[PDB]
Amino acid sequence: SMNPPPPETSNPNKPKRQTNQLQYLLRVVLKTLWKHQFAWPFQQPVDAVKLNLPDYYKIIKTPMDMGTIKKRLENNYYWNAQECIQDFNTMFTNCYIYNKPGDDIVLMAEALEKLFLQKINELPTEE
Ligand SMILES: CCn1cnc2c1c(=O)[nH]c(=O)n2C[C@H]1CC[C@H](CNS(=O)(=O)c2ccc(OC3CCOCC3)c(F)c2)CC1
Repeated sequence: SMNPPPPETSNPNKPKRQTNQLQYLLRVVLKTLWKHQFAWPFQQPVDAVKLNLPDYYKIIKTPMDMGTIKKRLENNYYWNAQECIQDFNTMFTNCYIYNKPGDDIVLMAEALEKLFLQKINELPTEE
């Protein structure tokens, strides 16, 4: 089958902004999760062909991955922290929807989500 095009990371028609919360999401949250030994399956869009994940894009219609989030933060794509947090939550939810409970990738996502929630607990107030 074919993969879909990846999510956009910049759009010249969408307003762009940098806030200190978004800078924390890039410099602290994303960086912490990215280096985690479990992060690699989440660093790029699912290539369903090459991963032989059957029906991935029949089931997952809102794909999201940390590479996309990283590029969106780097391009000031998000207007607020809620939009960025939603993308992390979509990434985790997709993994929990497509995969069987107790699969290794689910346990990996749960570990990353636990760390994510730890880092978001200390999100700074807006400056
Ligand atoms: C997220 C999108 N995506 C990308 N690849 C995807 C998916 C998707 O949604 N479902 C998919 O199936 N895949 C393929 C898999 C293939 C296997 C790969 C893990 N292999 S591993 O790094 O060698 C490894 C790590 C940790 C292990 O054990 C610990 C023990 C306690 O806690 C955590 C587990 C372990 F035994 C083996 C994980 C992706």
